[PDB]
Amino acid sequence: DMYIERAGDITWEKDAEVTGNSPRLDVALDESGDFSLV
Amino acid sequence: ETTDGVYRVMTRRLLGSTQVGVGVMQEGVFHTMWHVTKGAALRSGEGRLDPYWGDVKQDLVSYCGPWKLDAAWDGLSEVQLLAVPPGERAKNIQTLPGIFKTKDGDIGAVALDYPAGTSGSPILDKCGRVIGLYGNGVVIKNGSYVSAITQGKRE
Ligand SMILES: OCn1cnc2ccccc21
Repeated sequence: DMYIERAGDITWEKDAEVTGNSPRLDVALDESGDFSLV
Repeated sequence: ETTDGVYRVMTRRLLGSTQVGVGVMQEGVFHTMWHVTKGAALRSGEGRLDPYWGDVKQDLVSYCGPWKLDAAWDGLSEVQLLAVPPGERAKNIQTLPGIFKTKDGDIGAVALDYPAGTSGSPILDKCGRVIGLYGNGVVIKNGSYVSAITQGKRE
């Protein structure tokens, strides 16, 4: 059995760390819901 | 409890307490990704949450009601991933989404890597609306992980 417990509020933080790039990827989505690269 | 917010999804079929995923509670409905729970019912203290809608191809599932989250990324602004890593505190990460280019159109994508138990963490716009869930994506050349911004359809 699975259960849930609260982890925080849904809110934007102004002092948040900024990281991560913004790649353009050609992908395909199959019937099972898995993405794959083209 | 049905309080709005972000929640961990835990199990005990394995060793100790294990976090399989994350979800958001809004308007009495719990939203997570399908691969996290596989449509199984959930426990909330003394109460119980049963699946209401789900789709394996979208990799989304909702509990107690229909999908409520309908905000969309504008395609321009940066967003924040409210990551809930297993065993660690919730932490916001701001980032500029990339693009998943498919035959059916384009969807935003976030290039942030976290343990798989973070699947279901919400992605927010600057107004604080949930524009999608994190945890269904690909692995690119370098070996890092890029997740789509997976959003459902209200009504
Ligand atoms: O960041 C969520 N996530 C879901 N599946 C993953 C696989 C590898 C790294 C991260 C993953």
